[PDB]
Amino acid sequence: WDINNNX
Amino acid sequence: RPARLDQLLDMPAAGLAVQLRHAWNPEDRSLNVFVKDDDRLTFHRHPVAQSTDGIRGKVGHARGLHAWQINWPARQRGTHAVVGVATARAPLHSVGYTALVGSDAESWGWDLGRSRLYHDGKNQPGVAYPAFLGPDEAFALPDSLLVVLDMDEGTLSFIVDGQYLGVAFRGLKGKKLYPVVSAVWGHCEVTMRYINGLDPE
Ligand SMILES: [Cl-]
Repeated sequence: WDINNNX
Repeated sequence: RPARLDQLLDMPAAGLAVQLRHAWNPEDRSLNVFVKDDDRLTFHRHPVAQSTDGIRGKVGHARGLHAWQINWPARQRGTHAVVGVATARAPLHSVGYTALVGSDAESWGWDLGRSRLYHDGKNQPGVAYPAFLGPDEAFALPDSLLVVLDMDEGTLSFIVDGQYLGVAFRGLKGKKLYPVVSAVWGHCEVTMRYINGLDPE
């Protein structure tokens, strides 16, 4: 769930 | 708003010598940031590509209630501007552009651009803060914010626009916690002005 939808 | 927070904020703000004692630590930083000699309350980040860089305050708090102001010009934030607290073990650098503060169990941070709180962020999702925010919603925060660390209750909270935003994190009692930020913007300059501290009763 980082800024780029990566978790 | 806690009674003790009102007490701390009604006190005349601490003077320059106290602010300097609580300022950014030139000895505890990523090598990609430096503390400005002409304004020792402010650090400057070198324009290093694919790097996230932090720095801790000189004082690690283990007891009492503390508040400091962060001034971080909004156009100098980039993709990842995070404000919070860290233990002495928190890493102060990462390769790439990351929300370094709050990314593991050693720090607690508010990602200003996402309006999300992170702690052990690799394992736990971000929390919308301020509370009014929806799941895909963020708020464009002004330049200045107050960081409130209560080491006796073990909480971290923030005040923006003179509005207390409530407890952001709990579980901090028994630690030794330093002001911290992590930044990615080339040439950003972030100022930290300690306001006051208050011993437990
Ligand atoms: Cl990240």
